[PDB]
Amino acid sequence: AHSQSLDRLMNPLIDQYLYYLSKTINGSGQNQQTLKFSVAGPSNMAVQGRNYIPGPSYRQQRVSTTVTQNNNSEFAWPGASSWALNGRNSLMNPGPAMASHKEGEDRFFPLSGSLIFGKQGTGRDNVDADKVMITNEEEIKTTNPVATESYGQVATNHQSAQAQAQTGWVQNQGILPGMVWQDRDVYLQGPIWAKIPHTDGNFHPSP
Amino acid sequence: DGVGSSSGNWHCDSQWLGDRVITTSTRTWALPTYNNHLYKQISNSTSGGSSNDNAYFGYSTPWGYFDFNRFHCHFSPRDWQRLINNNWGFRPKRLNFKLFNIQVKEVTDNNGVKTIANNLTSTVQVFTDSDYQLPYVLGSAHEGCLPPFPADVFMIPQYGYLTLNDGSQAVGRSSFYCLEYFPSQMLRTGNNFQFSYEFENVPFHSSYAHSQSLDRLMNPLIDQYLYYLSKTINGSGQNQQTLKFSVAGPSNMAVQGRNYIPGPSYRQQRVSTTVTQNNNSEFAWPGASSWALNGRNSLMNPGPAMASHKEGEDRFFPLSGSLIFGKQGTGRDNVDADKVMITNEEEIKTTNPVATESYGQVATNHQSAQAQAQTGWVQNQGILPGMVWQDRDVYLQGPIWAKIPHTDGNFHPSPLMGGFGMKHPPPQILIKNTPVPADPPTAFNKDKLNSFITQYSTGQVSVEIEWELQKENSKRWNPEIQYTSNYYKSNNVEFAVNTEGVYSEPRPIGTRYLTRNL
Amino acid sequence: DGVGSSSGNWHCDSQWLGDRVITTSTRTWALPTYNNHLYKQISNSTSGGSSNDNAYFGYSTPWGYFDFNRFHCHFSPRDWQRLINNNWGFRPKRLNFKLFNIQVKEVTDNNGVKTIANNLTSTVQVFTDSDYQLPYVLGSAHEGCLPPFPADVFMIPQYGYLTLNDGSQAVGRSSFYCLEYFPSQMLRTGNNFQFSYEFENVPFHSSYAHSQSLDRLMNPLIDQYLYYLSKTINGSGQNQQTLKFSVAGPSNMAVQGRNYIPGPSYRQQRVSTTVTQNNNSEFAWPGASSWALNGRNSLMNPGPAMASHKEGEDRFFPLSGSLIFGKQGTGRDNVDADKVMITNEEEIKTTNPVATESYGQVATNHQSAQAQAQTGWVQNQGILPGMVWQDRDVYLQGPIWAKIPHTDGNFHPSPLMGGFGMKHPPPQILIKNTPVPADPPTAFNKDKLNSFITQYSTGQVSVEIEWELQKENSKRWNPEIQYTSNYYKSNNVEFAVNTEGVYSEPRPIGTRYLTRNL
Repeated sequence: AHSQSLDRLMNPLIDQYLYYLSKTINGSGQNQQTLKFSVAGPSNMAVQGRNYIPGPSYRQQRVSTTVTQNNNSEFAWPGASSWALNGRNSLMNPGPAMASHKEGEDRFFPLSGSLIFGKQGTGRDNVDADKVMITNEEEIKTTNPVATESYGQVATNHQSAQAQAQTGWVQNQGILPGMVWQDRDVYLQGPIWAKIPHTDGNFHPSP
Repeated sequence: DGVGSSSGNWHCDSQWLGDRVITTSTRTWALPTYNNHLYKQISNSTSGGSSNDNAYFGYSTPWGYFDFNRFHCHFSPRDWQRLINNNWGFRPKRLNFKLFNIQVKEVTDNNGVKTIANNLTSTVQVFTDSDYQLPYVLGSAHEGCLPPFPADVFMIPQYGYLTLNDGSQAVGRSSFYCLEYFPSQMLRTGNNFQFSYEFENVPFHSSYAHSQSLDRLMNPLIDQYLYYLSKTINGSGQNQQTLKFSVAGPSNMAVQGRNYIPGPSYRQQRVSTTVTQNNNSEFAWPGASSWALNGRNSLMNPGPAMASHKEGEDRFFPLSGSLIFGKQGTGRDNVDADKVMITNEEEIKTTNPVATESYGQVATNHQSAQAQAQTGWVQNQGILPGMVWQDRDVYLQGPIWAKIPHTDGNFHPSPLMGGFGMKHPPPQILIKNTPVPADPPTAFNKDKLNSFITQYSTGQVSVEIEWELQKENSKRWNPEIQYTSNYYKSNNVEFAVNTEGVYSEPRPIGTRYLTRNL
Repeated sequence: DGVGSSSGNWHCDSQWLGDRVITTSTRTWALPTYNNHLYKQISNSTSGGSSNDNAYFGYSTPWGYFDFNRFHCHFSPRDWQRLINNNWGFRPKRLNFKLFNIQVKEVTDNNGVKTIANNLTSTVQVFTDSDYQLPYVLGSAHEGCLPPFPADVFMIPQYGYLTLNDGSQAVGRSSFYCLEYFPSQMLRTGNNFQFSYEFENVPFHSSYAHSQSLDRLMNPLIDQYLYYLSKTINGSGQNQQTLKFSVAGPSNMAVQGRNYIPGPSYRQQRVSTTVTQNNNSEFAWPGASSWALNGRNSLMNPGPAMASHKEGEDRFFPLSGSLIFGKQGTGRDNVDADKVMITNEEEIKTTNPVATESYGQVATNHQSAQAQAQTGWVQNQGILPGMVWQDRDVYLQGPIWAKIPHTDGNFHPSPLMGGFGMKHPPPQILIKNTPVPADPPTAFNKDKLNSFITQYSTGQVSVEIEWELQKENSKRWNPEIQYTSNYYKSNNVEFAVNTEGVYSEPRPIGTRYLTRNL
């Protein structure tokens, strides 16, 4: 695992010599506008600049092992992230390696984004949640985004005196130069290798 | 050796060979005593920290470190001008570091009067972490660098690191590093320290612009042998439908086919340096592009390198997508826009999309006799095979390198802020002056000694780097753009000292003037 | 050599080879002046001592000594975890000691203000007692050890010894040792001391538990070909007597015959950590197992290594038979049970009898038609040929070795507290800073000079030990138990520094996790 996260790479004692835009509003009231800048420092992290960013994400639906917290409906197939190839919708099982849950919340797991193993003598079909073995990916929380959460947020429009700044959600983010991620973990029950299909190109051909 | 013999000479010169530069520097440093020889478990809960995005947990150490990795440390404004005007690219090769002429001083403060005396037997202990077994602070661009002007004496910054946390609490994977637990070299006055380092192969930083854009790669005289769909409508009126095709040619460019496409984009909010053109509201945090990691929203500072503005409009800049430098004597907080130095990224307009604009446009739906063709906007585009981009530019004030985090995979590990990413960057040099305790009590006591002598040390550092150059081969006819000092008279000289003795850099100096063909 | 050249570098690392470990450590020490350069004949009559069991007589010396023989001195919590999880046994091989970077300071206290100045000509004198001609203090587990955390500065403890006495008076066989009467090495700043030592062959400490107990050594599927007396009674009623025999087998174990028996036992009193389950009275001294020597009752602390409790009952522990450690900042006297760290011996339940229970039961009398068979309890059992036991376990906080007293005979001279018993342990290093007298009077005087300069010294110690390892060969299928840091979040990190800079070890760490077959 990693003993420090990706968004804390920094000396907590020292300031940065780079600024950010702290205040866009002079004060309350009309025609109050100014650009104030501030040194990014230990007091306000998460606004500092940094050389690297977390790995790519393809969002999964969140479903809780606690029964009542889930919705009452069939969202299994309909509400699931898929990828279509030649008119066929292939449900997206284990996709980009992503933290299964955030912080200390283990109640939920990604719909299709986790490995599920059966226990000994487990039935074939309609097995209860206790007889399956659900795998926990949380070791990668440092370098990888959570599977059930948006990668980030982007501005939709140009602001102006008339137009307010509006930002939309990034559900999937393919790559950016400067991204850093980790691969999905290895188990006793999991496969040792795979075959990289013979093709013109592939990116990071780790299964 | 001895007290009365100097440990080393001052060597500040820089020698320009044909393909290679060697820049030596020498400074005077002063090292205080940090944390009273303690490790204090710093966390947000110590002071404030009421926001989860600002939560942190870590340790502060008595040790201190040398950060020389800004460019102004190793280059004078003239050696930088000579560099960027005559050369297409560069990169470091070797590094050599020296500590010498160490002096350790005792301070006694009594009745408010204080006498600084010299301790000849005291030591200072310094080690380089070669195996990268410690949290690497340097690549984060924090203050504490060797001053840009060789006559300044600088304090050595305190070392400290952060580890995992849940809020302010420590998670079981948190690590604690005792720096005393490493082999170090203990130096008295008359001892000197040195080590050498060889940079691993890094691609040349490209200091050039492009003399032609990415969407004009073509012979303007000649047509293409490939067609496009020019006309989907026979004429006005009902049931008028046809597919007409046309040769893509000089008359209608931007519809031609082409082998390559611009680099990826993550949109930034646009904000104008003119005050009234901006909106009246607080959009700074709310309207800013961020990336969330483990429930924390990390605002996205310098992201994919992207043109800051379009065409001849300099009024605006991306909210978080540009580097901002302070001028000399600039305040800490709520600084006006005139005292900050905003950096201009427009040199990459050719290969890169504008930071504040959409990458493009995509069709939303299938058209039909009933359904009209509808297209949505692409705010972010990750990559496509066939994309081409350039990295963010290098400055005098900006960082030289960074450390590529050790991980299963990374794509194009060039630092988003700038410089040369390296798996094994030049190691951290940590320095501490060893504790000398005050008089112990006579009767033995189990407890550790918390009373020490107030003390500090002083010396000189020499840092020489060997750089590899890529010379301009250009066959261009007309003259290049170069970096100049404007001739008009002024009260002061740029990149020169003030009347009070203050050294100030007037403007940030990019690396990209010379041009090459795209 | 000289004042301005360092005597030695700081070397704290530890290198893990296959069969061997080498753990280097380096600390900073401070040595005061003890007893005003005097030998003061300490005895109980100086203060209190109204009980004959507490009677003592001895001498206190100005000298001081290095005690490094706890385990936490030489091992970090990570190097200990790496040790005990991967290895069955270990033992020391070589030892190497160094003193370097010595500094001697003069203190002048006038008008309450005090100035600490450096004496370049002063000496400190240090010798190792190689021939064991001095009373050996180290093996008694007294405080004064090298701190567990490398960043602490520690005081050197005062040396002193005890001799024979009758009450507080001195018996004619009492010995007096003048420490000045030994050859020593005098060191100024610029001198360094070192010596090497080779541990004599000691059996590997066994760091393992047993995967099967002593009373189950058997094939559970198969019968024994040996019989026992199953039935002494024909049936109920008068004159019903017969001898019936039965094959000892899986149906009735604990009646089978077996080749070996558990180790010896000396019973301890049982006391519960739950308050109300203990009796209401003072049983601490009165109800405690002791051993009397020459009219003195010496309470029996850590005696034969014995399982502290039985089965899944942890509520209770033996009165004096367990090691008790204090937590960080624990008071001296009348400390509550939560601040002490009580050690758990249950790993030896297989080969050893429970400390609080009888070894067994024996017949008291001969039965007959008139006399019933009567059996008494065995409280203590010395030895029997065919017994098998194990030694008490090793910890981070516990002593590494001891000195086997020189005597005609000893049985299994492994220290009752723990560690490696040795006839010739690593020698004592005694250190003293030589007296510098104040100005003598002009006229000659017969008397010795009682006026000296207040003075102390400082330096660094390096202690490296070479350890020999016994690797796990286990063919076990299922996974072992290991030592882990529990993952759950907490305000602090275990075995890490506090917010005030205090280093604290949360829990005692035994050596026995891996298992072997009995």
